[PDB]
Amino acid sequence: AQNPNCNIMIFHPTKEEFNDFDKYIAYMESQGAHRAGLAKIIPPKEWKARETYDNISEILIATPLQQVASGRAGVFTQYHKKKKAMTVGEYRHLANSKKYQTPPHQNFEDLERKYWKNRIYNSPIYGADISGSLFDENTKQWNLGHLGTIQDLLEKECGVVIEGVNTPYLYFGMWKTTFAWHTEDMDLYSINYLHLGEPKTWYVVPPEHGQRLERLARELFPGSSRGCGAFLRHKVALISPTVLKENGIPFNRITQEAGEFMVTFPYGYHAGFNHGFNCAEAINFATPRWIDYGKMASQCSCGEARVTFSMDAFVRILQPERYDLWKRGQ
Ligand SMILES: CS(=O)(=O)NCCNc1cc(C(=O)O)ccn1
Ligand SMILES: [Cl-]
Ligand code: NI
Ligand SMILES: [Zn+2]
Repeated sequence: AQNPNCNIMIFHPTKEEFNDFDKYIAYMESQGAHRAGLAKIIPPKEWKARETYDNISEILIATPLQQVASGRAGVFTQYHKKKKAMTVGEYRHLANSKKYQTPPHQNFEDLERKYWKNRIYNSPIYGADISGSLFDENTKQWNLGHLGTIQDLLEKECGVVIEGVNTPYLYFGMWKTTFAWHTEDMDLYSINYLHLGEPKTWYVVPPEHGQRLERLARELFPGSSRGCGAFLRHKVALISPTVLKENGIPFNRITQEAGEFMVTFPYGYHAGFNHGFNCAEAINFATPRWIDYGKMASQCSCGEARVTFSMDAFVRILQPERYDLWKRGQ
């Protein structure tokens, strides 16, 4: 068995290996990459996403989200308070202001310690989930706006056409902005490209151990767990690496830098934070191996988790017994 300890693997494809996206995902899995839940891909030196980032300041962040924490330093939830619209140029200036800028630090480990010590005492503002793309249309390799669609994958594997579209999203971050513990909708894959700026640190639980994280979360967030049997799908709960280690939860960590891709695999729980002003682009995708995960994925039906129009058909076709109850939740 490849990668039996479930370590995060790092890949360096050549320019020729970077041509066929599906083929390279399958290659990574043949080496055991999916057992970690997350892999890093460093593009060949000949590749570029676009020519420059000098002309992005007029993009609008229509609803910046202030991430307000409750709890204790290592076990907390966050809620999102909507703020007035601002451009990317205005957001970058805000991220770099004395109130929000990254503190002095010696290395990524020092900054990680500062994050877990001090995150709850501040409320950073995240420009998350903006529909759009920063890839140049002439970039033909690993262009997140030109991947095969999940709807076409389901049709190819199972035989019928479904409605729906999926397109990429942009995330403009600042110091301490946080993504909570979650798997993707319907336990899909995701791919994330860090276009510009300061790093993004990731934590991940191997898919084979995801239930261990779920059990700990129910113990640590007892009211939330009573309200919804899949409450991690609300994307609001944080648990620190120290607390995970105290409870014996298997996990790994890695820092992503500008110019690097991260792929999350089906049922790979992940969480993390931004080091400073940055911009990432992300999209969900599927492969033939995803189908059995989609068939078994848990659902939030309590009302909290977001309406995503494309998920309707995935539940309808893969989980017909659950569809009626799930639909009432939407
Ligand atoms: C911000 S959230 O906690 O309300 N929703 C999190 C949505 N999922 C994500 C977000 C990131 C990211 O921010 O880079 C990376 C991977 N998965
Ligand atoms: Cl700090
Ligand atoms: Ni995610
Ligand atoms: Zn729920």
